[PDB]
Amino acid sequence: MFTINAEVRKEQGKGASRRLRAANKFPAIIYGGKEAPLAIELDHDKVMNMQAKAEFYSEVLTIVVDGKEIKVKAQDVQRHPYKPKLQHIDFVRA
Amino acid sequence: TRNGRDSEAKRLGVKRFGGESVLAGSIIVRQRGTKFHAGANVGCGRDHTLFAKADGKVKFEVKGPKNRKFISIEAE
Amino acid sequence: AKTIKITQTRSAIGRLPKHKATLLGLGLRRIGHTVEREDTPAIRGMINAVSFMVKVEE
Amino acid sequence: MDKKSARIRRATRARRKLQELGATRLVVHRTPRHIYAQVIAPNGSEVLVAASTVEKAIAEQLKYTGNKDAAAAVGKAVAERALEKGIKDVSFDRSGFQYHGRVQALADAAREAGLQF
Amino acid sequence: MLQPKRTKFRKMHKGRNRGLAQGTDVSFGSFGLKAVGRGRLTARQIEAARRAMTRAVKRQGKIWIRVFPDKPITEKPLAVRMGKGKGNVEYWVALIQPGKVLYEMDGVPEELAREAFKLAAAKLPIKTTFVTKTVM
RNA sequence: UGCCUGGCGGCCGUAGCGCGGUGGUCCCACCUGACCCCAUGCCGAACUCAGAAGUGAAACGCCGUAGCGCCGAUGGUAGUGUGGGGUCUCCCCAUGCGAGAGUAGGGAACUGCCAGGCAU
RNA sequence: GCUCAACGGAUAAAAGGUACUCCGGGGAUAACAGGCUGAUACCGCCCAAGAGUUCAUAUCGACGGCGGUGUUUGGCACCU
RNA sequence: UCCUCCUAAAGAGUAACGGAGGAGCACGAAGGUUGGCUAAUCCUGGUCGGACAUCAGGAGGUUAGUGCAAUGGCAUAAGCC
RNA sequence: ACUUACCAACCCGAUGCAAACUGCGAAUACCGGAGAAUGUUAUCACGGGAGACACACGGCGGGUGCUAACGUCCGUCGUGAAGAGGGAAACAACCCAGACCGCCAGCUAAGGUCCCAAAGUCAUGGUUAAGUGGGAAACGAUGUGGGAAGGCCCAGAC
Repeated sequence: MFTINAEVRKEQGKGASRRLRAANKFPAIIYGGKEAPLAIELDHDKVMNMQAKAEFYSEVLTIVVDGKEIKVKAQDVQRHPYKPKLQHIDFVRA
Repeated sequence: TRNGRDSEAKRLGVKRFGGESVLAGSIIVRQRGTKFHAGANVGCGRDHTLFAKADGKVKFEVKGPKNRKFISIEAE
Repeated sequence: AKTIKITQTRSAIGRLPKHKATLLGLGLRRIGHTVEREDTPAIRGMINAVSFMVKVEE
Repeated sequence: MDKKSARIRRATRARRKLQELGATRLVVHRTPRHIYAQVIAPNGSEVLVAASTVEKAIAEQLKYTGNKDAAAAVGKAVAERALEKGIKDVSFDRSGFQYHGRVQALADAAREAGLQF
Repeated sequence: MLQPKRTKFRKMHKGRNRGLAQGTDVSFGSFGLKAVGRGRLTARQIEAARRAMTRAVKRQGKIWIRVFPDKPITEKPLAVRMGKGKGNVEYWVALIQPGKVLYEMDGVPEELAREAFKLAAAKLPIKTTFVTKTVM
């Protein structure tokens, strides 16, 4: 079990998403299966420590998003390209 | 031999754009090859200059197997 | 229909030629000139092109 | 390259010409057993008249469907249907078939009946 | 000393060096030396640094070099009242953007490889870090 | 009204290439023959004419298959117009526009006029 | 009918020397000193393979790297 | 002096003693038109015949050709007979 | 005829680079049409009279040079040139701003408010101990503040 909290995003785009990495969050997306894609945001430090462990990428994860649990796999991950950080994670629904 | 040399600029390119209304005779595009081809009411010259054969608004489009850019015309 | 007020805040010394036109198009002249214009889409777009040097009181 | 594609390649320049002219065209299609003929509009989709050696009015009369004396009967038939519907000027599209023998004999029988080309 | 075998053109524009790197991931090996700043490795630099890390592992291991010096660079000789054409090609460079991986190693442990890439880093003009491979 | 074939199109790889299966009453293809029309820089191979004993093998058409092609979001990233700022070879802030690659995914085209054949 | 190719073509027809020189001008433009720059030059530091019987750093220091000074050869043509 | 590419900032134009190359002609067919045709290269077999010559077949798909630089074109060929 | 630890075309997979590579491709700009509002007709044509054809610096996009120069050559915008006033100590070209004249009135711009010198020794909360501020790199170093995890610990840790 790897639990994550989130929030749905009000804003989006370059200006909005750069303000998130100023505030120690970062943006990600949940797509896949049937539904509309969902835009979410995550505490950076939480999910940095989790993705250290290589079970992050094998296992099924559990994103809480306004009460509703969702079960998702880590499909893709953009890193910031020298400092050890994260700029975005794609979460396919399983 | 060293460098130092270039030719004079031949002021090619599109002259009248789509929408623009023309008089028969008007050149629409000068060009070296046929980047554009002639459709309806349009002549390929001998240097592949394309010109109106009728008065009307210029229309660009793509057509055929190879996706070639045709200039044609809508006679008003 | 419904008028708005537009005031020139900063000078147009040393602006682009495009922006100096846009001010003449609003009918603004000097600093702190206030001017009454109808509110359309097309006026709102002038105001956006020179936002930095104007200011809008509905 | 099979024979059908090579014949279309032959035909294609004639036909692109006849678009920009904006012409009504008498298309012909020869086969070893038969011969067909259509008159096709200036736009290039919709057909105005047809004749062939399958359609039974013409097949009853003939000895054999795919020879010169058949084609002379079909070239006769298309003119007499086209002149009813007010079509004098056409342009004879030989469709990649040499102007000669059977296709020639179709066209010369359409000139007899007064269809102008 | 690295240098293409043949090119189209002897001489090249100066260009600029903006933006971030392609070639950010450690693909070939386990560890790697990522650049953090932004400049040019000459070909002599790239070699000096290979000879450091090669010496330092005692030839265990395998080393990959991910960057290649393919821009040429001219200098005028001393006294040349400007003009009279572009200079001769003295030497070659790769351009480096923040995030390019430069060297990769595997077939050694993370004790030794940290020390090898420290000894390389002292020969290069740009600020660098050590990186391990990520699984995705 | 349905099924099948031919011709002329629109459309231009979501439409193609391969792989497997299938069609001959008509149609189509190969096919039979050549003194005559015509033809080969040699050759009835092609083109052409006169035909209808044989065959759907090849070709063509139809059906199936996600092997290769092909199309392809959302988000993020890159870039950049205007205004502002820096530690000013290069970046950051407000704001407007916003790729390419890739990911999910889609996909074994769709559509018109005329002719003929079989079924009802 | 012109390699009138100095190719909008001064004439059909034309090369040198001056330290014996002269006039008009220019700091629009050079030599000398100044200025900006610092490739070069000089001085320093970082890495440390190796030399030093043994031992990298007593003394040296390959392959490379970062600076200072404005001192040399330059570059620029801002001053005269 | 002229032509082509880049520099040139996705209309045109745009400098340097900036980076690369060409021309100062040829052709009564290498022009016109009607009809037809489709390339390089490699593999297999075959008298003299060899890595390389005429013959046959297959793969391949313009990697070819376009009188001559370069660029843009070209299968409806602007290529070949 | 046989073995090969030697170079290894093509194809296959992963991976970079390009002013003169492109099966992709913006922002801007440019051409055209329609529609308000605004601007002393600012557009175009024809006549009379010129000057000028040595430009400079600043920002952005590039060539050249050493991504040297208050260097040089293009593109585009600005200012100076031909522009005073305030700021940047002093400082054509930077920031603010366009002087018809007068006033011993007022409000603001950039930039400022301890004294020289007009205005806060203003308020609230942190940082620095180096006069850092008030000149500079690789590299060095138990300087000091904040943040998020990790290991070890009354079974006695450093």
